[PDB]
Amino acid sequence: DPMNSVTVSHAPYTITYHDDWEPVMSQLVEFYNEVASWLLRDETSPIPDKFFIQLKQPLRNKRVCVCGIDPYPKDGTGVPFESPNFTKKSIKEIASSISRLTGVIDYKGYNLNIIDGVIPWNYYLSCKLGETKSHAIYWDKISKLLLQHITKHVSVLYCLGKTDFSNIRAKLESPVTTIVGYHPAARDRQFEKDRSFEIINVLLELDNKVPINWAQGFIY
Amino acid sequence: MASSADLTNLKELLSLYKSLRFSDSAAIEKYNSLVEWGTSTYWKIGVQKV
DNA sequence: AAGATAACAG
DNA sequence: CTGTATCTT
Ligand SMILES: O=c1cc[nH]c(=O)[nH]1
Repeated sequence: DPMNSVTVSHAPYTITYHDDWEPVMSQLVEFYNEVASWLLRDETSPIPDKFFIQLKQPLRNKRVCVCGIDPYPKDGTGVPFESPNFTKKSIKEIASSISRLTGVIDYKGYNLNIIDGVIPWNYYLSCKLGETKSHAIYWDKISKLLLQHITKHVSVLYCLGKTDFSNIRAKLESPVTTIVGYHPAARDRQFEKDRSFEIINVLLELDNKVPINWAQGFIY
Repeated sequence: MASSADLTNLKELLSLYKSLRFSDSAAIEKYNSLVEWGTSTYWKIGVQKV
């Protein structure tokens, strides 16, 4: 009913999407065909049926994009940061930080993809199994096309990782409010000091928008 | 690391956006300097210099 | 580009 | 031990 398909040469063959994405689907297909064979040589996180599942999200109700680098080196589900287990480092830190911010102290898990206002995103859509950033070379032009498309819709873009996103503006035509923070899996304890979730709500008020309710993310 | 001091700055910017009277030159200075700071730090923000 | 670095879980 | 980014040459 909002869900169109489109087809591609290599796995996963169909890509389903929501109308909000229609403008990009042509170039995406063209691009994915030029590289898929090559990237598919590797086992990947997530599996190929999951590379695009985040295209089923609408954009018109979104005012914040929370953008990671690429999937978990292992056990990616296709939803950025999602750990069905609540075992991954990165979602744990994020969950702590929301806890401090909100007062919620008892929770089973956390998921960024059930939060009104918010689209969690991964800049690159896959990696070779166990190797962070291994597929950057393949996703490159596609990564830039989708992010630019996402940022037309949202007020605030929050990038998780100083290394990979310090040059993010060069990546986009069109200015958008952009915050670059430490990644949750930083190897000192730098994400514990990040105030970026508060910082988003203050930025949202300054653009006359409703604050994100970060508590919505908890799984009880 | 520096995002606390970024928060503090943004809060003050928002506090001024709300409090600010055009007759008060010191507030406009402070506000305009926060909007510049904010604009260049986050690339774009929802408020303008006055 | 290469190497040193940090800390915590498992 | 290995698995999970940052910063300075
Ligand atoms: O999906 C994910 C998982 C971990 N780190 C990221 O940047 N993205």
